[PDB]
Amino acid sequence: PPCLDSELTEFPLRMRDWLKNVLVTLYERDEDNNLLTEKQKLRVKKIHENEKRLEAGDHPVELLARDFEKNYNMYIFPVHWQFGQLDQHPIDGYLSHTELAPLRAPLIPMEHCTTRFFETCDLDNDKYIALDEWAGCFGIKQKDIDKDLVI
Ligand SMILES: [Ca+2]
Ligand SMILES: [Ca+2]
Ligand SMILES: [Ca+2]
Repeated sequence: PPCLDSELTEFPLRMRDWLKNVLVTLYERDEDNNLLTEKQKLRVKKIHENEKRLEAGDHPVELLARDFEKNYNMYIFPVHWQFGQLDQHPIDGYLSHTELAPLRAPLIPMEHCTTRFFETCDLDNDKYIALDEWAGCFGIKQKDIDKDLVI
């Protein structure tokens, strides 16, 4: 199904919240780093223990927007971690259309908007998504982009 502009506007808010929450479940499911490496796990623990963390639930988009404003800091790692997970074939700091396939799966919220959203983040039109085009699209500030959280 086609992706309305009205839907496209919510996509990043929905996607960002989803990443934050999926990363939290991995932290809980992990047994002896079978799911997260020690470094990644330690970063997620801080998010999981945060008293102000917005729990998963059905939240109107304006509440999601407010939490990103107030708790911007807990979204930095989730956004980077996801890029690192997809950049694999080959690992080069860019995401091709093929590497984006997992985000086009039925269980992704608004997955019919994925391709249209990414065309939007591709500022230089090379059909690949660089880390900075990725982070920027998800609202991460320029000063917070850090290739080291992608490892
Ligand atoms: Ca790549
Ligand atoms: Ca879906
Ligand atoms: Ca590009």
